[PDB]
Amino acid sequence: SETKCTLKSFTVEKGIYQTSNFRVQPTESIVRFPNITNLCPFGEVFNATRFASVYAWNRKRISNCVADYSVLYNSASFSTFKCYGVSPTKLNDLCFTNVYADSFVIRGDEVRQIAPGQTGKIADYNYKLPDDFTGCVIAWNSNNLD
Amino acid sequence: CSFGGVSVITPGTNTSNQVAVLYQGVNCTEVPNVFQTRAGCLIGAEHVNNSYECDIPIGAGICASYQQSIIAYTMSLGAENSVAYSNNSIAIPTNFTISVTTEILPVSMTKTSV
Amino acid sequence: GKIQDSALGKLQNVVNQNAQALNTLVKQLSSNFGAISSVLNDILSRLDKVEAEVQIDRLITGRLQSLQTYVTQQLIRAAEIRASANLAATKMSECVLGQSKRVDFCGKGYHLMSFPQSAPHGVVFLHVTYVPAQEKNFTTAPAICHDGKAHFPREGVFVSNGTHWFVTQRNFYEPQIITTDNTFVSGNCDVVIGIVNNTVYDPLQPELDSF
Amino acid sequence: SECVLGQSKRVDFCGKGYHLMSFPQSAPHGVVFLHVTYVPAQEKNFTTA
Amino acid sequence: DCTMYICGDSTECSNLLLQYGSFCTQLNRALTGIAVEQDKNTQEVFAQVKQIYKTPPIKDFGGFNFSQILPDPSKPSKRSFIEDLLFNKVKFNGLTVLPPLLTDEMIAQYTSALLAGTITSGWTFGAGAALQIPFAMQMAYRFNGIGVTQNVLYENQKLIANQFNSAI
Ligand SMILES: *[C@@H]1O[C@H](CO[C@@H]2O[C@@H](C)[C@@H](O)[C@@H](O)[C@@H]2O)[C@@H](O[C@@H]2O[C@H](CO)[C@@H](O)[C@H](O)[C@H]2NC(C)=O)[C@H](O)[C@H]1NC(C)=O
Ligand SMILES: *[C@@H]1O[C@H](CO)[C@@H](O[C@@H]2O[C@H](CO)[C@@H](O)[C@H](O)[C@H]2NC(C)=O)[C@H](O)[C@H]1NC(C)=O
Ligand SMILES: *[C@@H]1O[C@H](CO)[C@@H](O[C@@H]2O[C@H](CO)[C@@H](O)[C@H](O)[C@H]2NC(C)=O)[C@H](O)[C@H]1NC(C)=O
Ligand SMILES: *[C@@H]1O[C@H](CO)[C@@H](O[C@@H]2O[C@H](CO)[C@@H](O)[C@H](O)[C@H]2NC(C)=O)[C@H](O)[C@H]1NC(C)=O
Ligand SMILES: *[C@@H]1O[C@H](CO)[C@@H](O[C@@H]2O[C@H](CO)[C@@H](O)[C@H](O)[C@H]2NC(C)=O)[C@H](O)[C@H]1NC(C)=O
Ligand SMILES: *[C@@H]1O[C@H](CO)[C@@H](O[C@@H]2O[C@H](CO)[C@@H](O)[C@H](O)[C@H]2NC(C)=O)[C@H](O)[C@H]1NC(C)=O
Ligand SMILES: *[C@@H]1O[C@H](CO)[C@@H](O[C@@H]2O[C@H](CO)[C@@H](O)[C@H](O)[C@H]2NC(C)=O)[C@H](O)[C@H]1NC(C)=O
Ligand SMILES: *[C@@H]1O[C@H](CO)[C@@H](O)[C@H](O)[C@H]1NC(C)=O
Ligand SMILES: *[C@@H]1O[C@H](CO)[C@@H](O)[C@H](O)[C@H]1NC(C)=O
Ligand SMILES: *[C@@H]1O[C@H](CO)[C@@H](O)[C@H](O)[C@H]1NC(C)=O
Ligand SMILES: *[C@@H]1O[C@H](CO)[C@@H](O)[C@H](O)[C@H]1NC(C)=O
Repeated sequence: SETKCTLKSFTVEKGIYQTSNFRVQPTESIVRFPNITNLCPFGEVFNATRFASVYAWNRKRISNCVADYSVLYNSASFSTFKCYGVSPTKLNDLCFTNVYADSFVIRGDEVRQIAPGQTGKIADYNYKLPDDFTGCVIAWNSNNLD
Repeated sequence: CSFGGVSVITPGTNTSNQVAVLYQGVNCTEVPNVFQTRAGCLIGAEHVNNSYECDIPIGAGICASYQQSIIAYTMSLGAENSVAYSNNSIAIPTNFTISVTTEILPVSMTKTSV
Repeated sequence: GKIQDSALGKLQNVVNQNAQALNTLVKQLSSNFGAISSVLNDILSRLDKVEAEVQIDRLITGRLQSLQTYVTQQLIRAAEIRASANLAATKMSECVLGQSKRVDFCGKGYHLMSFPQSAPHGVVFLHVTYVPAQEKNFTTAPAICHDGKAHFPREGVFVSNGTHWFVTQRNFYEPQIITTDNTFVSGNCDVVIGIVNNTVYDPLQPELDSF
Repeated sequence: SECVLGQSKRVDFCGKGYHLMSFPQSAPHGVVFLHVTYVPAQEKNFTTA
Repeated sequence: DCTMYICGDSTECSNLLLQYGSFCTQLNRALTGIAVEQDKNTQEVFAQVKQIYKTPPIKDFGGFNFSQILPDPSKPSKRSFIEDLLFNKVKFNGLTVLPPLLTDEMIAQYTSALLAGTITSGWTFGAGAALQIPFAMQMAYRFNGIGVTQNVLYENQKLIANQFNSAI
């Protein structure tokens, strides 16, 4: 049947026909990650009393710590959560060598200026994301506070 | 982990429905009338000592044919002949056969424009 | 009468590969190549130009690569047909319009005649050849020593039927008496190896004595 | 066919010089022909007519 | 395997490839054609002899020493010395190399058969039955074909043998 199907014919002439390719498909799924017990979150990055001004962005290395990104993405606060080179649904399947978190404030309609390869006052004179940025941009309203 | 070409050795469907499967390259230990050809594991063919002429190629000297079951065999190159050479001996034909032999050659293919 | 009972596969491969090549080129028109449809009339009913253009570019890319593959395949396979055509022309010249001393160029055995026959996209040569048959073993010698001078076959091979010696042509047994007409002399008979002794016959010797 | 199974009157088809014999030898992906040929030697000048 | 090369084990990549259509099959088909052509090429060179001729044990070939080009009797592969010299001197990503149909020993058997026929029977095993001829007489008729009268072989046979033995 595979021969008839690969020849697109209901009859087959004498021969040897490469009908298919087999592969001994994987029996079970392994998972292995470092045994890092620290959970040290982005908490002091999102909820700081005052942020940096945009010209002098505050950079914190989140490193040697577990990070559930779902509890970030589920926050109804984050009006923008545009990600590049990685997708939010999969962040929990990855592990990263370093995670710099850079935090600052900007006027609402100027948030769209931040994305990689954009240009204009932020991207020109204050903070520029590289065109091969892999990362996520999180932005939320702060007129209630700042 | 191991992979290979599943090659179906078949007589014509006019002759029979039986077929044999050559799993190229893999050794029969890893596959699951089982025969480890040097081309790979062959399932559903019977190994026979008789070196017949090659009907369906498999590889590395093994061929398969239908004899009813599929059989797999190391092909023969021809009968074996010492010509009875001696420094004083000539053989001469005392007769002849006119044979008419047919040689067919391509000369063209269909002219196509697209 | 045996040609009725009897290589066409090497010619049918031309018919079959051109068929399969065209059929594959037609089937690739059903391929989406990432577009939302395989049929351009769908794209152009569904979408307006600024979006259709990206869809059309995918279809163009995949169709143009399908057709460049076809034309590359045909250029390669046309070079193979021209090799076969030049070979067929050489066989027409050398086997039909001639007789060929080229072993196996015009069928097995020694070539006599060839006759051309037309076939679909091809030519069929009926090569008539002489295959020698019914071998007999004979004792043989390179030279006959006579009167101290070495006689060699002028065109043939010396054969013995045990008792006598004869010249024959090599490719068919017609035994002829060893004579100064059928043999030529070179040198005294000491220098050759494998030699034998037999009385070569001069036709002048009886005829002159018959005077 | 022409150099092993035969003798070739075709100049240079079976080595330099007049072809006598050829012996086939196998090689990887190929065949090697040992063409045995008669090459004439030691010319002398002669007057001819 | 075009799919193993383009994707490996990746069902979504394999599915996207289906939208590009028969290109995956055309490559498998074209390489299958090349592959069968290689067995055809090898057969049309070596299977010109339909009958595996054998040399006698007594190598009485008139002084000509074929020992470098006939098979070695001490070896299981049955290569000659010059063949053995030549055969000395000259992964996971979905590629595979297929074994040839004729093994190197089968090519050695055919090459031995063509050579044995040549030295024991001349052209005749090609042109039909392997009518044996003493090798000195075969060489003398080969001489006669190059326009050199056949006595020039027999009167110089030790020299012609010594030249050939040196040339090999
Ligand atoms: C050359 O001769 C061999 C040997 O034949 C024997 O010797 C002869 C002189 C004569 O007396 C024969 O009757 C002897 O048999 C040939 O081999 C024989 O071939 C026949 C078939 O034609 C076969 O029935 C015999 O058994 C063979 N004999 C032996 C001893 O093997 C051989 O065929 C001749 N060579 C060629 C190329 O024709
Ligand atoms: C910043 O502070 C807020 C308020 O204390 C935290 O809010 C929690 O956010 C998670 C994730 O969306 C929710 O599941 C909880 O229900 C929230 N709690 C409350 C009381 O609203 C938030 O976790 C802090 N930021 C970070 C990054 O941890
Ligand atoms: C040469 O061979 C041919 C073919 O075998 C011989 O012709 C046959 O001879 C038998 C009798 O011996 C007849 O019954 C056949 O009818 C003949 N065939 C044909 C096609 O005519 C022929 O006799 C042989 N000649 C010699 C001298 O051996
Ligand atoms: C070898 O051939 C010769 C010639 O045909 C044979 O000699 C003849 O033999 C017959 C008897 O069989 C005589 O009647 C003739 O007179 C002989 N002719 C000559 C010229 O001598 C000879 O018999 C053959 N020998 C063998 C063994 O076949
Ligand atoms: C072939 O003929 C030659 C010439 O008749 C033979 O040579 C003679 O042989 C006798 C007997 O041995 C000697 O007495 C003569 O002196 C020899 N003559 C010469 C010139 O050498 C020769 O023996 C014969 N060979 C065979 C095999 O019969
Ligand atoms: C053919 O040539 C070979 C190679 O020179 C000869 O074989 C050699 O003979 C000597 C002396 O017995 C041995 O020491 C070598 O080991 C042999 N070489 C090989 C490769 O076997 C052979 O003797 C020659 N043929 C004849 C009939 O003399
Ligand atoms: C033809 O040329 C050959 C090669 O130069 C000569 O052969 C050599 O002859 C000497 C004796 O003069 C021998 O010692 C050698 O062994 C021969 N060579 C070989 C390879 O055996 C030959 O002498 C020349 N003949 C003529 C008539 O000039
Ligand atoms: C199919 O089988 C029948 C016998 O049932 C035979 O006559 C016919 O020639 C066969 N056809 C082919 C194409 O082999
Ligand atoms: C497979 O079988 C062959 C013999 O058919 C053997 O040479 C080889 O070592 C075996 N194992 C592998 C991994 O090829
Ligand atoms: C084939 O040969 C082997 C010996 O090499 C033998 O054991 C086996 O039984 C033979 N096969 C058959 C079907 O007789
Ligand atoms: C043939 O070989 C034998 C040895 O088997 C030898 O005695 C004889 O002289 C040789 N004859 C010829 C003509 O070469």
